[PDB]
Amino acid sequence: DIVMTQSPLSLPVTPGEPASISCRSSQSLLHSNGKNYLDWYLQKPGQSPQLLIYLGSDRASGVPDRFSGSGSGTDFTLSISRVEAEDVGVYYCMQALQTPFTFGPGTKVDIKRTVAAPSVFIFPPSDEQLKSGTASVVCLLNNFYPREAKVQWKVDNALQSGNSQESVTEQDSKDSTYSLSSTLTLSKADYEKHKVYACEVTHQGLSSPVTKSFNRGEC
Amino acid sequence: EEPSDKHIKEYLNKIQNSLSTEWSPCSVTCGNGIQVRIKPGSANKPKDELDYANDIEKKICKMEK
Amino acid sequence: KVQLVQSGGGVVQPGRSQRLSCAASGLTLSEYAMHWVRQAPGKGLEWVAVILSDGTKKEYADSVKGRFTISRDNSKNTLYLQMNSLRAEDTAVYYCATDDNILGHCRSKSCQRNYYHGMDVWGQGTTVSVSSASTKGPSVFPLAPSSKSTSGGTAALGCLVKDYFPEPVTVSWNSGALTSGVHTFPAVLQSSGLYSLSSVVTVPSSSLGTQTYICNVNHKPSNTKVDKKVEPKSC
Repeated sequence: DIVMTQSPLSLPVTPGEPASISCRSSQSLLHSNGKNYLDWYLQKPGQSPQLLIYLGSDRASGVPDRFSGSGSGTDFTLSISRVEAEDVGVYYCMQALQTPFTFGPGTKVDIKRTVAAPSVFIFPPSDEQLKSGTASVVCLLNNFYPREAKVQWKVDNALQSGNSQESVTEQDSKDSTYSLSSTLTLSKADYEKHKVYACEVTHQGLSSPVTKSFNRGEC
Repeated sequence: EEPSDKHIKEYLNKIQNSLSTEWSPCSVTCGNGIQVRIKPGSANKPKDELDYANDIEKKICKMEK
Repeated sequence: KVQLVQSGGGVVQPGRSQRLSCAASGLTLSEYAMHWVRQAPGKGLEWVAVILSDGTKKEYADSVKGRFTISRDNSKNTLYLQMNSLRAEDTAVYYCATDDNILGHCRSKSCQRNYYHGMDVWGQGTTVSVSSASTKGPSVFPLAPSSKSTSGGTAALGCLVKDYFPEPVTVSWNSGALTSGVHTFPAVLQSSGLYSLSSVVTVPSSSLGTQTYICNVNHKPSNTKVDKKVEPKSC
C-alpha cells in the first residue's frame, strides 16, 4: 500500500499568518496522464470530512481562495494564506492514484493565541459514590492555551499509573482556549489507604508545575 | 469504452452556452457517453477563453445498452 | 440540496452483522463510483471499499476483505455496506462519498484522460459501535464547589456522569437556564466497556449560598433522567 506522511502533526496559527502542511507519499503519484493523484480534506470538529483540493492543485467547489495545493510526484503542500476560526480542524492528505486509497495521519490546526495558564481545580469523590464502593477524583484545567499539558496524579507523593483518563474540549470559538479533565478512579478500599491526593500540572503558561491537592476526608 | 476527444468536442459545441460549472446531461441516450463541466477553479474565465484540456472536466456516463 | 443521507448502524455485538445505507438526494447515484471511508474514535481516516457505477469491480481494504461487501441499487439511488463478523476494531463512524470516475479508468486500467475530481460529496456519517455491553443508565455524582475549585470570586462545580452505555447522554444546567461557562467534556470509554463524562460550570462563588445549581442528565437509550443538586462546601 502507498504510505502517506504529514508534517507537522500539530499546527497552531496566529491570526493573520499563513500556514503550510507537508504531505509525502512512498511512491510517486504522478500518472502517465499528467495528473498528480493527491487530495486534501478538512474535517472540522464533529463534522464529516470535506474536499479542499484534488489532483494536487485544483480547488473543489466552494473552497475559499486562501486554500492552495502545490507539488508533484511524492512531495506536496497545502498552503492556507490565513486561518480563520472556521478553518480549525484536522487536515488529511490522501492519495487517489490506486486502491487502496490511503490517508496521511492528519494535521490538527488551531488558532494560536497568547499563552494562558490553566486554572487548576480539584474535586474529591462524593460520599454518595464512596458508599457505592468506588472513588473518582477529578482534576480540572480550565480555559488554557496551548492545548498541550501534562497532568500527573500523586497519592501520598506516589505517581499513579494506569488508573486515570483525560478528556479535552474543542477549542472555544470566542477565546481560543481549551479545558481538560483528568479523572483518577480507585476502589473505596484503595482510596481509604491514603491521605494526600494531588494533581500536578505542567504547562507552558506556568513557570513551574502547579500542584492542587486535598487531604482525604477534610473537605 | 472511452468517448473520443472528437466526441467530447462535438458535444461541447452542441451545448454551447448551457455549459456551466454543473455537470452536463449525458451526451448519449444509449451506451457510453460523456458529461462535461467547467472546472470549479475556472468559473471566472470568460467562456471564449476556456481551454479544452485545462478548464473542462469530463466524466463518462453509462446508459442502458 | 445535494446530499447523501446515511442510515443504519448503532450498537452491535462482536461477531454479528450490520448493514449500512447511503441514499442520495439531489444527485443520480448511477453517475458515480461510490466509496466507504471510516474513522475509529479519536483516530484518522481509513478507506474501506469502492464500487463502480454499474456495480462491477468491488474492492476492499485488506482489513475488511472477506467480512464486508459493498453493493448498490441505482434505481433506489442507494449504496450499501454489509458488515459481517464485526470486531471491536471495526467500531467507527462510516462515511460514504462520491467519485466521478464511474468505471475506474486511470487508477485501474488505461485512460485517455483523467476522470477523478476528488471525493466531493460526503454523507453525514453512521456510527457503528461493536460491543457486548448492556444498555445502562448513568450514576450522577456531584462535583461540589470548595476552596479547592474557587479562584478570584469564581467557583467551579459540576456533575460526574458515570457508567452508562451506549452514548450519548445530554447535560443541561438548571433546566437550560444556565449555559454560560459550561464545559461538558467528551465521554471516555472505560476498561469496563461503559462510558463516563463530566460536566462543569463556573459561577460567582458568592451565589452558592442562595442559588441552587442542578445538573439535568438525560440518557435516552435507557430512558433515564436524573436531576442532581450540587451542594456547596464552606471549606
